[PDB]
Amino acid sequence: TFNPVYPYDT
Amino acid sequence: TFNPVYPYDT
Amino acid sequence: TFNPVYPYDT
Amino acid sequence: RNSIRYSELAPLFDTTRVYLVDNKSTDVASLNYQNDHSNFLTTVIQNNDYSPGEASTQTINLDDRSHWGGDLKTILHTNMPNVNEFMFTNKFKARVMVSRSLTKDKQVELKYEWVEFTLPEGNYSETMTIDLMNNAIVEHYLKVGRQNGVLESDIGVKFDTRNFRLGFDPVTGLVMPGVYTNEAFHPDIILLPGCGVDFTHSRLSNLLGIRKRQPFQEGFRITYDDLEGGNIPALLDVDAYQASLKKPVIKPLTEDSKKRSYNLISNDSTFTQYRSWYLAYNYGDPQTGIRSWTLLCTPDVTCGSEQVYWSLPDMMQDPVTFRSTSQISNFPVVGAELLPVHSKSFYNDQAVYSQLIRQFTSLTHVFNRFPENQILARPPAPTITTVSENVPALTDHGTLPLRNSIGGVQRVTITDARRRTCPYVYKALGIVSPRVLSSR
Amino acid sequence: RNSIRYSELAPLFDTTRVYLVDNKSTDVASLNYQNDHSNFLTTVIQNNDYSPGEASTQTINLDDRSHWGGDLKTILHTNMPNVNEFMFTNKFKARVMVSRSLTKDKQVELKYEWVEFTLPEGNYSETMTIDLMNNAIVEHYLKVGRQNGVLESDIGVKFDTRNFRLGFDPVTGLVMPGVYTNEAFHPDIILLPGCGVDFTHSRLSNLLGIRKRQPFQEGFRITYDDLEGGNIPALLDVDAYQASLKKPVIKPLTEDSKKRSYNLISNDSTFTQYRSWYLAYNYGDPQTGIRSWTLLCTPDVTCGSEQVYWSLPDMMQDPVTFRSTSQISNFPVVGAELLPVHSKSFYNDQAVYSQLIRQFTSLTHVFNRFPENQILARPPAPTITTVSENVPALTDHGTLPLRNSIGGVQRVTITDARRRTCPYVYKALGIVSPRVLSSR
Amino acid sequence: RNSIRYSELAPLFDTTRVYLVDNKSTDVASLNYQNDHSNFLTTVIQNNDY
Amino acid sequence: RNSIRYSELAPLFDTTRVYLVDNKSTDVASLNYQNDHSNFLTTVIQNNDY
Repeated sequence: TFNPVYPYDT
Repeated sequence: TFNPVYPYDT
Repeated sequence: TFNPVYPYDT
Repeated sequence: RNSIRYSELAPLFDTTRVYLVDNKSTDVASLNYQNDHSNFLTTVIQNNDYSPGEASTQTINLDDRSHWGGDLKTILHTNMPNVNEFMFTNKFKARVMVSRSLTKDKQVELKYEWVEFTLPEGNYSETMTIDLMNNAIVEHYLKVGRQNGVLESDIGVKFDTRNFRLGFDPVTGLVMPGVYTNEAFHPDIILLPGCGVDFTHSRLSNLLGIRKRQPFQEGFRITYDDLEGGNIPALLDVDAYQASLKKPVIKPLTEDSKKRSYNLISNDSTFTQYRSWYLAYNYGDPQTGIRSWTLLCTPDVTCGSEQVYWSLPDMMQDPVTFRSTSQISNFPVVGAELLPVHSKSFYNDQAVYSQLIRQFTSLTHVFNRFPENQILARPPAPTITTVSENVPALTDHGTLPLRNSIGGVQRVTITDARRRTCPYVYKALGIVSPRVLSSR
Repeated sequence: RNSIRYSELAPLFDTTRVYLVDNKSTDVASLNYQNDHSNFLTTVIQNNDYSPGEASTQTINLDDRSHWGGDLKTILHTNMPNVNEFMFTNKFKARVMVSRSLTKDKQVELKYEWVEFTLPEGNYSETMTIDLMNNAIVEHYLKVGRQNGVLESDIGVKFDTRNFRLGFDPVTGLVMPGVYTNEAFHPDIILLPGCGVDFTHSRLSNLLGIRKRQPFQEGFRITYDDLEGGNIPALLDVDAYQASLKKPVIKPLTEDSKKRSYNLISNDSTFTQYRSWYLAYNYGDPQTGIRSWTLLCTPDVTCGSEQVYWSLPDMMQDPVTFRSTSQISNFPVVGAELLPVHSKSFYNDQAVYSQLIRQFTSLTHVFNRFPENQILARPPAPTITTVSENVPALTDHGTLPLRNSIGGVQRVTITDARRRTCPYVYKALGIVSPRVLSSR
Repeated sequence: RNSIRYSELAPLFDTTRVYLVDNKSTDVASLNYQNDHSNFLTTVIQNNDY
Repeated sequence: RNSIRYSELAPLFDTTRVYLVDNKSTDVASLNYQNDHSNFLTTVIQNNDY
């Protein structure tokens, strides 16, 4: 339940 | 019979 | 034991 | 009749030159120290013997029988940053969502608050400045938003630069292309219900190119509520429509990859809850909308041509109505000049072909964190970026009256609009050439 | 009443022109020889007969009964290098690690020392100038560092240009992206414990765009110790975190390919021992940090608009307080003018898409020797490079008093701020137009 | 013959400078308000009191 | 004939008033210190700047 707020996929 | 007036193909 | 200090690989 | 005498040297006649300059090796050592190139002392003496200070005793005497005046040209050079604290371009208040909660059994409790984000001095270019702003909105969400409910889906306030309305079809009620046409037209600010931004204490407003049609009424607040008519329309469900070939069409894409909601007002409407300034301006009611009290203007990174005033308290007579004082922030003024900063313009068709490549170039999608959401996406870079650029200014003030007894040490002072030294001056110096004007 | 006589030629009245010029074929041969375009002699005669020198005997006489003056406009043209020895832009002191040793059974003995690196004159452009500096830090390590312990891992002092802190997450304590977002914002200098840089005798400081808020206090030393608050945060172990999907996260990448340590303060902290100026400025304590006594400014490659002073000892009267002498470095001054150098600005979105391609273009990674280490990497090229550019300057000084007897040979002299000829002058010449001012 | 007098201050002679400027903090507050940088009032006075 | 001039202010004529006073906030700070109301310095200037 932690949003890194970063699209690691792409 | 509706012209979207937009070439969706390409 | 000599460091050329240069990444020859790439 | 018109002499010009000094201690014990041959008298000179008709004119000559006294030089006001900071550099001098001697005086820097002694005199100024705790000063800077905007408030310093300097010896006008220029005679190799004599200890500065002891120089201060001597005086250049312009014949007493006549009222003298001197031409004053100066060389000013700064290097002030596009975005800095002193000029008021590193801060800006905006209202964002703080908490999203499940309350008292059935209520959805939304708590919004105003907060002032700051930017890291320097970072020129307009586009990038926008980005740094958007990023600051985020950086805050990262410290408060998420950890209090509020999803990304409902991030209030984002500065973009496109015309969410190009695709728009007057019948469909949707942006047929299924994508908000990714080209940059002008900066604008988008808001979600309940939030908004305030520039009351910031020149960044001028950077976005949005000004009040009535400037002097201190108070630049642009609420969501203000952006009446002109909520970003929604996207056609390009996939559904096509695959479906009735026709789905009415289907207005509700989310996106990684499923973020485009906050649509209702299960029916083609409009989203996202309101855009740029839209309200030219797409909303001209008589009551925002176009009524704000003006769409050319960007300009400098944030606003400001002027600086010179003063040579100990060498020129005090202009008409100024009174002589010793309060650095009230010295008489003898010359005004625009603060040395220009807007150089370039061409980067590489923009948005570059945002596309820039993202791989920069090892991170730091600014584009939401590469799917057609809104929260990273605004398109506009072709033609602007950049504040510092330039030496060889200005020229007119002949000004002089005192008939010029002190050995003169005090030079460059002030700004609000009357305060300006830290960003690297070089200031002037040349005065006295000459007769009439007699007593 | 107002004549102008010469040897034996018709008298002229009211005004005319005497020309100060270096080029003349005759005088160059004889007169100047061991001189240069900044300290030369020239005959004002301009009469085809008469051997120069014998010309020197003759004189232009401005009627004695009146005090004359002359307008003096000049044409100055240089071609001085961005980085050279005379202007103080080719050297700069910095303190680096000299030796890393295993001592007295258990002690780790670190020996640091100050050393002055020099640059190869010329090499314009700011970015590249940075690189040349970083390279000089290295070139030194190559001659002392390695062969005395000290690994690359612990190279002290490196000039970069990015915001090591964009990725940063207020909770994680790490730069989530696993990479210091590769975009250029402003030059800054990074330091390791114990080392630092000194510009006390260098204008390069001005090139980096870092100045003291109190200029006249000779002594620009910026220690590691000074860069309080604002040590480059560490990188998220992007690999671990992802593969692991508790969550690893807390894992702050300790090395990199070719295993170099990111000198983390302790097995716990998310911060590294690497301190960045740029961070301290806008991310550290504003009241006590570095932002307290240094100023973030626009770069400027010229390194600092400096002025040059003219002097025509044998033709103009000595201005107010100067005394006449024969010491070339004290001649009276008659005109001041900024030294002909501007900052042309360009756009290269090709930067960092180019560093990427530039590295293949240049058959060597000479500047990027450590293409893995997120720190020691090669700073991003900033969009908008600056380049000092020389430009002819058609300046114009005012009317200055003249001697009523102008010698056949006049001496022209352009000096600099510190009073010394300036080697970089290619063309200097002036036109004087005498005219009456009053009578005796 | 060619003075330049003001309220009660030493008389000035031959020339000087009066400045027309919008920025002034005082006047913006009072004077202009419903105006803009193309039609405004400004005090030429420049004397801190008053 | 009977002026009364000061630095750069309008000349005054026939008479006026110079005031000798200890109280002044500025001078007390700087000037007198080790003095007392029976042996003190005071600026006659009375001009807020300077």
